[PDB]
Amino acid sequence: MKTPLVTREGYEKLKQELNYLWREERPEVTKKVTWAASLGDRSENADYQYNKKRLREIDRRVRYLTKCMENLKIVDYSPQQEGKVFFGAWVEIENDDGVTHRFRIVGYDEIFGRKDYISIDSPMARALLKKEVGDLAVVNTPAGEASWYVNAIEYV
Repeated sequence: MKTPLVTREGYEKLKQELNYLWREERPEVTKKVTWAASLGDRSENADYQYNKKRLREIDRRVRYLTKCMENLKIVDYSPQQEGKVFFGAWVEIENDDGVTHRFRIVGYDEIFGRKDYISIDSPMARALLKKEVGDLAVVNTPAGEASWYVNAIEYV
């Protein structure tokens, strides 16, 4: 349920974050918690407490990111082996009443609505994983029963 593969692009980000976190926001957060204490009482002060949390949360991701950088795996792959869906592949799919929605498959670690918003350890990513330019893919979930048609695969 935890997958190491990560795009080259996505890698740059993870690095970027740890950078922004340790060099740019840790300074900001620690600085406020400072004044907070100088300013007064611990409980009634909401900013002393809020900032303590964001700093606990901040150093937390700092920890996670750091380890995922070393254990993550990059998938530098271009158009040569194409046709089949597997990774970093922008896929288009169809619904009978007309539901059309795009998506490229990339890892959960760093996915946001920015580059591609589908993780590989995901149902759709599983069904659609390796299927030709026009197969009939299925997906199941609690109330979710679903049929989809693979339209086009674009790797760029």
